[PDB]
Amino acid sequence: GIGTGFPFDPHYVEVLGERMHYVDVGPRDGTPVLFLHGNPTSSYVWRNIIPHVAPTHRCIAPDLIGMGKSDKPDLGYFFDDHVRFMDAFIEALGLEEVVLVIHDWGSALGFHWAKRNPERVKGIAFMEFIRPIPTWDEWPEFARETFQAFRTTDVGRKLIIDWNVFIEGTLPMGVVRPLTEVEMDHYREPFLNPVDREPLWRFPNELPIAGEPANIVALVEEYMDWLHQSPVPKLLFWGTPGVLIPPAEAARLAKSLPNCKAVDIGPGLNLLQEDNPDLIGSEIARWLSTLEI
Ligand SMILES: [Cl-]
Repeated sequence: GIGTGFPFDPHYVEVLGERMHYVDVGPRDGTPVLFLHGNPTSSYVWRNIIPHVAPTHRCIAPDLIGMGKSDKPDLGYFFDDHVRFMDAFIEALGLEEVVLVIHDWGSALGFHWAKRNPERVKGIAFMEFIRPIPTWDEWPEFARETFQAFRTTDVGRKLIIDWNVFIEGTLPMGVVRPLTEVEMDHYREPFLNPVDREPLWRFPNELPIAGEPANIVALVEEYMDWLHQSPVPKLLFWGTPGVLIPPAEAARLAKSLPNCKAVDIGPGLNLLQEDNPDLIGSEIARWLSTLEI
């Protein structure tokens, strides 16, 4: 069934003094499609989606700094750090116009970049994306107590850094179907050493929940306001019950956002790519054929 391999030849580019790894496949010409993963994944999360798009479009899938095969500088790994590295990655590859395919923290990066570079975005496909979570009641009940505990320097660092709970617990709890041992080993590989787990803990502490942190909430509100008035073509994938995006929120956005098509992938939590990669990939390819790219 769902592929477990990661066949892609490694590419690296140096930005801000550090190497970022990326997948780069597909034809060399045309408008490239840039795939941005989130927490606690890597370009591995796109492995079964890219092959539907790569016949006809260049596919670029970087690993965020400190994640995947990318370098591990001694950083706080705040969202702001990821913004600087991704801004530099995009420019270092000489990308001009792009289509974005974005998920989780990759979607905050993608939307924030699109807001600041709107002339260069030809379309955005997005799923299980960062939006303001106004209260803890709007976080899924099944995941509420653990995410509240993650957002502390005592229990949260014990769980995420020392016990590897984000990889061993939260990740499988973000996929409806069972992950195999081989898939788990691909997700574990960047984080075998606890000293390398800072991004896994800082990311949930950056999530915009109940107004906190104020700076992230403001930045996310700004890109959501931009998205609501942007003519950019939009493709929204969602599942039931979801995690960041409940079905009601997907339906609300499908109506409120200009030029937006929405696609139900079936059962899904956070890593929709792991529950229905073939629908996501095939639908991205079909939608791309309708764009002026
Ligand atoms: Cl997170």
